[PDB]
Amino acid sequence: SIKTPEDIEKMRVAGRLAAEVLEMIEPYVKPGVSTGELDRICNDYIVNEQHAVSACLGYHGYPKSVCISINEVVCHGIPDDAKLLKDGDIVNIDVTVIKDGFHGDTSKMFIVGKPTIMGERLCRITQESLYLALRMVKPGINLREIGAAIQKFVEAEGFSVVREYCGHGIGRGFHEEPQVLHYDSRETNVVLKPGMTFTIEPMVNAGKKEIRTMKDGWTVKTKDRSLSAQYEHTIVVTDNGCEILTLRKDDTIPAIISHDE
Ligand SMILES: CCCC[C@H](N)P(=O)(O)O
Ligand SMILES: [Mn+2]
Ligand SMILES: [Mn+2]
Ligand code: NA
Repeated sequence: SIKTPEDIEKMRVAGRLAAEVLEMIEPYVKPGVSTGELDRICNDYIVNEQHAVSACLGYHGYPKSVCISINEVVCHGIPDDAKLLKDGDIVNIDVTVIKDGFHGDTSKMFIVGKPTIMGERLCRITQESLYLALRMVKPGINLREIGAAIQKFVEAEGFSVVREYCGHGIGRGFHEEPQVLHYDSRETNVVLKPGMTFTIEPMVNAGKKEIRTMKDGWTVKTKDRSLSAQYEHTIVVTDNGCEILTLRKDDTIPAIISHDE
């Protein structure tokens, strides 16, 4: 759908809160901490301080407040008090908050302790694939072109793109039309228009693109157990570009990307 200025302002607030959770949890992602603990810290912050609520909790039965995925886990990892972080781990924390009826969805990678060279490389390329997509967003561009650009870049840098999970429209609903694929698909044909709000959240594997879903029905892993990274931002298409609603202080791209001269 097409969001109104009123809707957009509310999404700015929800997006900002979601981003602030990631900025807050940052210093706690250390060797020795459990993902279950990281989840409690995030949830307490969201409920007690932001006076908001996690959109993940209860969604199709999801048991926790945030998704935390480690190394070969592609996405939707479930926080667990028994799972401790250790040196070298690459960790994605995916946050989705609901405030004033609107959603804000974002995630970023964190490397624990001493980084591994390929670990740093994978995360770097993944974030750049997101940035590349974001600098492309403007009315007139087709989602298929965006997905094609992401895939071309990722593959050009020696990695693979996960096909089964994608970005999505977002607003008063967690997942709304359209689907935002991170690769070139014949199924995709959507011309962007101002007012559309959606996410871009490429999942990149160091090895092959194939994945597998665990018995819990949530945890997704790379079929070859290679590392997988992901970054996500929620945006709104503007008259001549886009505006990132979940920008953080550490992002190396501005909130508003305009294509004017
Ligand atoms: C708890 C369900 C997972 C929802 C994730 N934020 P996404 O749909 O962006 O992977
Ligand atoms: Mn997400
Ligand atoms: Mn999402
Ligand atoms: Na991973």
